[PDB]
Amino acid sequence: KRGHVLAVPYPTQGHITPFRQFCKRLHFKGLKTTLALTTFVFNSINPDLSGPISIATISDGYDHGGFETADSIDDYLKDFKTSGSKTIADIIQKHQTSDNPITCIVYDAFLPWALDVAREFGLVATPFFTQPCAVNYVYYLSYINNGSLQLPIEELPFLELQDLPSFFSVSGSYPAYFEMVLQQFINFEKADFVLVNSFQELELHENELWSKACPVLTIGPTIPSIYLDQRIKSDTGYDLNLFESKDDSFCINWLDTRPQGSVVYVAFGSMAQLTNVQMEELASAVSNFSFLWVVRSSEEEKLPSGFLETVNKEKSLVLKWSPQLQVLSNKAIGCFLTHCGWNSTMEALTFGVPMVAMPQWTDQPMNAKYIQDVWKAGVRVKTEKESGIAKREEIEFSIKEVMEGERSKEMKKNVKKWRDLAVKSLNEGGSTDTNIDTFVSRVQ
Ligand SMILES: O=c1ccn([C@@H]2O[C@H](COP(=O)(O)OP(=O)(O)O)[C@@H](O)[C@H]2O)c(=O)[nH]1
Ligand SMILES: *[C@@H]1O[C@H](CO)[C@@H](O)[C@H](O[C@@H]2O[C@H](CO)[C@@H](O)[C@H](O)[C@H]2O)[C@H]1O
Ligand SMILES: *[C@@H]1O[C@H](CO)[C@@H](O)[C@H](O)[C@H]1O
Ligand SMILES: O=C(O)c1ccccc1Br
Repeated sequence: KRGHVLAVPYPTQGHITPFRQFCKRLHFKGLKTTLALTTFVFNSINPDLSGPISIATISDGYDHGGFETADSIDDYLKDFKTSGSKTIADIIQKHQTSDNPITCIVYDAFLPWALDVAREFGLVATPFFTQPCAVNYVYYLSYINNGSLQLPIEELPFLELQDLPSFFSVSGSYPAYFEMVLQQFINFEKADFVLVNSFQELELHENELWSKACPVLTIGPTIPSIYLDQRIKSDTGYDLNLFESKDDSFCINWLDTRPQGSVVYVAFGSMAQLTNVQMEELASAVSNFSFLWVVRSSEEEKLPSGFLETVNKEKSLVLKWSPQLQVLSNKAIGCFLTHCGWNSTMEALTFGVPMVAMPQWTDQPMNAKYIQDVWKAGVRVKTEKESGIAKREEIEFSIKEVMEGERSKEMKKNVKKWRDLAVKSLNEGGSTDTNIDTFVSRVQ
């Protein structure tokens, strides 16, 4: 009972959730964990604090308003390193006299500066990569090559420019984020271990490649235990949400009244914004189906005028936020029109829901390439090269490819092989269970 992990996610939903899920696994294995949330995120959730995972607050330098009150991404990341370094140190110091002092920092790989704090205090230090091995390996090759990528990549020759992370195909876009994803590797060799939110059997070749450069430990998927291995019965869902849902049994009750495989689920995660023009092509394409579409509140204005009040309440539903795990497990879902965020992707793969891939930016084009041509679990929507927009007829065609065709019948069979592979990996003797055991042993 000696070890104590302080877990520091990048402060977005897609990073907080896999960190929190990993903490529930460590707790089941007997390791105490404290999750570090920024003050702004803490004061927006109002989390429940009678749980097996404690919460500490740190500062990114923007406690009042959060990221949206920062001038720029570069200012934000630099203030986060300043304020985060000082406030992580503060948490460590505050726990020193305690029964269980902090012994280990599991920090988001996006934040390599946390390793320096961990090393100043003599702690175990491990970066946690929330993106899959293939993406991280590609970023690692570019970091080694001063930020450039010569296609083709000898070890992954099937990758084309349009399959790379958007930083490589959209020149100069988001330079602060591009620098951040490359600098994940500035010191990762010096960590005790390198953790990855994936499972070995999903990316055998890429995991093998990346491990030659640095031993990594796959400890995923971070899907709650009740849906896969079921060894942790208290792990029944995602219980740290930055977005409010209208308590929606209403959403799952509505899907219960629908025929099997008949509903098109559409969602673009927590962050990605589509333009007016892209929302128009989408709204038109999906209106040819029974659909369940999450449109985030801030995105509603970009819908075509009067769209929300001409959804026929019998076949279709538009939500502000969904219980996506429960949706993706419901039998009424025929396919998942997704932006290919890695959590939505792994959730789709493991629930056996075939995908329509509409990637937007950072690593999503990679996940989209793997969904279609490696895991063969869906089709990527075609976007016009000059305009960059996926037009309504191309979106409707891709959904039909996944719902009905001969392609369709194949991608169903292929996507259900992955649930069992993950269950095996999380069960005793599996790849992920052993790797988590190795990490727990080192921490205590
Ligand atoms: O309406 C929604 C949309 C997304 N999610 C969850 O939010 C996470 C989104 O993470 P992902 O890596 O897919 O995308 P990001 O939001 O980081 O771009 C996932 O755990 C989804 O299940 C949800 O619960 N309800
Ligand atoms: C990364 O930069 C982009 C802007 O290019 C931001 O959208 C993102 O900020 C996140 O926004 C989310 C709201 O949709 C918040 O949940 C999250 O806390 C915040 O970090 C930047 O991180
Ligand atoms: C950065 O750019 C993408 C568009 O390519 C958008 O989806 C994100 O919302 C934005 O932060
Ligand atoms: O890679 C991601 O998904 C990501 C998430 C949040 C903020 C920045 C990025 Br670049």
